[PDB]
Amino acid sequence: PGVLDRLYGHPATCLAVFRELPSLAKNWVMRMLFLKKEFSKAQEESTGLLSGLRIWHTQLLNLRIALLGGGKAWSDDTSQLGPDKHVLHFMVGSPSAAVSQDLAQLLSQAGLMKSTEPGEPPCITSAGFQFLLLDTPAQLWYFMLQYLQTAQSRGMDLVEILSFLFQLSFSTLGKDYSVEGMSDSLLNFLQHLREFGLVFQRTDQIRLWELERDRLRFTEGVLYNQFLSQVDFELLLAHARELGVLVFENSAKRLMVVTPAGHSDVKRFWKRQK
Amino acid sequence: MVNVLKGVLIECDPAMKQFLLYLDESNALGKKFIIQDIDDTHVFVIAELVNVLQERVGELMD
Amino acid sequence: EDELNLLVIVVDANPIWWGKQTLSKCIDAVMVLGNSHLFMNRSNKLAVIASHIQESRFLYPKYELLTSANEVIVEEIKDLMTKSDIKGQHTETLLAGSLAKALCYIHRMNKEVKDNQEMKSRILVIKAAEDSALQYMNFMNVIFAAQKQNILIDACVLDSDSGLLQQACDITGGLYLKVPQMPSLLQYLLWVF
Repeated sequence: PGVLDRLYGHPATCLAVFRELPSLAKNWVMRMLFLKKEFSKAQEESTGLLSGLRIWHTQLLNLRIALLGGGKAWSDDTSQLGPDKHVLHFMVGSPSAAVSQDLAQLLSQAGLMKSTEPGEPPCITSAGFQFLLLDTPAQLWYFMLQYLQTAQSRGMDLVEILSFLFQLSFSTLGKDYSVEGMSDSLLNFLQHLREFGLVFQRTDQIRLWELERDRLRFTEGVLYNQFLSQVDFELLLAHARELGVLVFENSAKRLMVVTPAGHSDVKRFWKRQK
Repeated sequence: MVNVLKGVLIECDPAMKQFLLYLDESNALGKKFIIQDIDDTHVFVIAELVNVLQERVGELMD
Repeated sequence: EDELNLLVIVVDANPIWWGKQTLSKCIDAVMVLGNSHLFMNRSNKLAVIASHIQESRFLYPKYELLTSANEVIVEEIKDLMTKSDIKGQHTETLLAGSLAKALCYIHRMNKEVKDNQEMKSRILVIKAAEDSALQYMNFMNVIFAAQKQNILIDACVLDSDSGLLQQACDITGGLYLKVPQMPSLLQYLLWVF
């Protein structure tokens, strides 16, 4: 038995050491998971703690029954911890952790209903700026939150959950963009929403890659420069386009050169100062 | 030497097609407006608005 | 689920567990594994036996029973902990005795089942200990009985070298795994067999 604390301790040490900057923790946290855990964990640094927090509920899947209840007891502590903590990485961690607690079915629907965390997932879900990576964990959280409710008879949360409706504008966007990944996430939300509350609610192709190539054909949108007063001002203005990488052409015997539209302004500024 | 600037579009066509555009420029109705000048054999200073037409016409033409 | 399945788990009690440092965790993991096994099918049953240094003893004898199983196991093991046969006071364990008990139970369950249809059974040994020459005849007797019965004997060696058990799996057509990383015990039980 004595061995147990020592062995697992070493991995606790490793996670502690490279805790701060990246995402080292995930693999190590899993190992740590198996071997008042939550109470003790709380003191430790947040990141990684959350990682351990995330995976442990997952890992549960007799004594097991005891474990779940024990976890249920300090679901609040993690919840208090989850908020307050609230990068994309962190954000991913907070919802992933929340999602995980949700599938466990330990979380109290009430309490969850009125909490900042639920607002935060739809907030990121609404904003166009969020990246695909944040999106998938946000989406998963929502799905899991709804999954958690297997009733809705008594679940205030399945009200706030309605916040999915807000998402449609976001789905319109996303659709406008060719962001398939985002759209798929939306559909999962919808499908899951319906699922919970459904009861309550009422060769040949060779010419096709050629036809694609017919839609691409070149020219560039461009400023030409002429009637340059002496050769030094062509060569300065030319070298200062070439380092900007927006020379389309040059001919020093013409004293004439061409810049594409995106560096017209850096040239207009250099022409004014020097 | 920053004497003069002219927004234009620079076409970097091949030594085969370029003369075709020139031909497009002349012997055409409502045209001859198209090419500002031939900077190189490969490149021409042309159009702007005309570019859509030049490309399309080339497409339609053999 | 059509076929009734009895999985007998023999747990080697030897104080080698001290080297393990822990028994408590081992039990928790085994319990999780059992619960899963029982949950998979209605027809699954489990029997648990302890092979201790001095003798073999029955810890327990369906999934509905699991709560009962958990209590019975925790209590039974604690009783076992006694000082005699302490540490490597006795290197070996009475596997032969445990296997004999297991085959008796399987036989009895089988007869009842015989009234009905066929039963499938397999024996799993969690082995901490070492084998000994004196042990050879007794252990082999049980092993061969199992092979004839066509009852596979799987073994998970957390530590130590029980060659006889390795041989037992080969003859029996069972599976033998020497576990690197004993803490991964749960994975081995689920995954390995």
